[PDB]
Amino acid sequence: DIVMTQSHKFMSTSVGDRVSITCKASQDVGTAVAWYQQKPGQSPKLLIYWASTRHTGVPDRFTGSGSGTDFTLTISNVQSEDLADYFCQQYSSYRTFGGGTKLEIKRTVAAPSVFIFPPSDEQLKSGTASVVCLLNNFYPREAKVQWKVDNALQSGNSQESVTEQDSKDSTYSLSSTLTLSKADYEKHKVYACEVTHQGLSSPVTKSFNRGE
Amino acid sequence: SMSEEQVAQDTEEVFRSYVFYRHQQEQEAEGPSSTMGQVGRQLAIIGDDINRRYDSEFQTMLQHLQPTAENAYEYFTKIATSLFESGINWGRVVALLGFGYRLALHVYQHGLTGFLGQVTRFVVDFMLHHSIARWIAQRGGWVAALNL
Amino acid sequence: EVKLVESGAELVRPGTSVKVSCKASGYAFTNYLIEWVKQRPGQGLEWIGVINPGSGGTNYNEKFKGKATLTADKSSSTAYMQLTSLTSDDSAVYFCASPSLYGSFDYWGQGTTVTVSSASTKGPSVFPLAPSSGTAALGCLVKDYFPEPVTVSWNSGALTSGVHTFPAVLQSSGLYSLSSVVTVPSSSLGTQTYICNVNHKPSNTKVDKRVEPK
Repeated sequence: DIVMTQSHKFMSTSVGDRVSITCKASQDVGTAVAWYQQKPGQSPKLLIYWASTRHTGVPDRFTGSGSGTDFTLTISNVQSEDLADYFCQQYSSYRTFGGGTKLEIKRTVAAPSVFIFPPSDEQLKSGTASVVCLLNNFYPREAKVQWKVDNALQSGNSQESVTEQDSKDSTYSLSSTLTLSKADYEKHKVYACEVTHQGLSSPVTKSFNRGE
Repeated sequence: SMSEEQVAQDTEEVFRSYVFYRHQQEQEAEGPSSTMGQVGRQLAIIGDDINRRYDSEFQTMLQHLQPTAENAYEYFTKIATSLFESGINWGRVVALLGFGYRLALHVYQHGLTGFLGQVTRFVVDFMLHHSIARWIAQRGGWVAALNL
Repeated sequence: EVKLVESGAELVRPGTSVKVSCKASGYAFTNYLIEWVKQRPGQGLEWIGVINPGSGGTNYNEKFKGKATLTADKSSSTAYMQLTSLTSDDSAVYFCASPSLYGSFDYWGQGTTVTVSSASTKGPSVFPLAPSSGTAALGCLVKDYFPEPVTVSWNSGALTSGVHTFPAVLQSSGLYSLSSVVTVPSSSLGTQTYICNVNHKPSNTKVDKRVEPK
């Protein structure tokens, strides 16, 4: 198999700047390389074919270059409609795609706002307990969430979900949901959510006391 | 003046337009806004008895020895050299485009692999190394093919 | 114009077979190839195979030989992709495409979602995430629904600023769960009522839940 390697899964740019997405093939593919843009919910769209030839309807700010193994998609004067996924591809007899590169807007570091939600009593009647922790409007998508029940670190009982960058804030939000049995929830008192992030001087803990 | 390299660059558009218009005619019979695009189109339309014969030879050999993406360069070099062994005229240059079209089409339709970008480079590299591009440059370039 | 229109979403149980269609219009179906691509949730693109509708000749990604069978009907100008012995790893979005003579995939279909699960269609349970708390946060826990999608609005559409509806996660039960959170000034807690509106059309369950301060 020919492996198209996009070394950077995320790239930070600014509107009006220029950004280049690199793509290295595991073999010589000549110039039989294409670049595709994909936006959430939509089919991929061809931007550059033949390594450097712009497809019909594609803005002049998209340019491709390269031959052999190294190929680069350069977007001049980045617009907001350009924030999307970008896949390189070699279309030899056995076609393979690159891993993709998601374009994001550069922004200053923003510490998250941490909120913890104890299980609602309506859910506790049903027999399960969900403890939700919210990390709101932070820029560096890198975030660490540690669950501690009675100062005991939890593992494997937390699921995480992250939002895409805000159109206006350029921030991200993350929810961590600790799922516990009702009986296990009532066997313990202190439920804490520890958050590690670049914007935070020290990790921040948000806790509640069951029934307090 | 028309340099040898200016002919080589212009050959990309000429061959692309040639392939587009040849495929269009072939699909209508089955059932430009550029100077080099006009050249390609004027060379795609010509249907004399030598070019129709050339196409019959190109098809028969490709149906007999199916070209693959791995032999296409050696396949191209053999027929392209065969076309300019006696000499160089516009009729042979058009047959070169004609073979490039049938080669790219066969690799696409039989080998399930797009090869127009590679065959285009085959045509350009051949004309550069075997004096075909300078022969065209002496006649003022591809524009000379417009008014045969 | 050139259009590729694929079949509707498929929701099937493991071990079954599905056959996705890809209808072509605005060009000669027999003279251009049909490519098939697989995209897993949140993941990248993976080539499956190609077929020449005129000749019925096929080449496959070696991973998919014996799994995906590509066919084409010339009369209907439709390509087909048959997947057998479906497992969770086959849950993805499948695109059909048609390449130019260069090989680049110029025209793409809209995409067919194939979801392989043994879970049964179920409406969600909506539980409040109550605020207490300079700003306050509140939300609704939309838990144990299948299949996707679910839509959450706040105050019937009147509240949109600060709203973060998180992408659902898939639980070990095979059911989906998400949280829809909104941040508001703590002063608003007593000046405004907050009602999350949860619509899950696959089950026809509609639920409004008022999130009151405690």
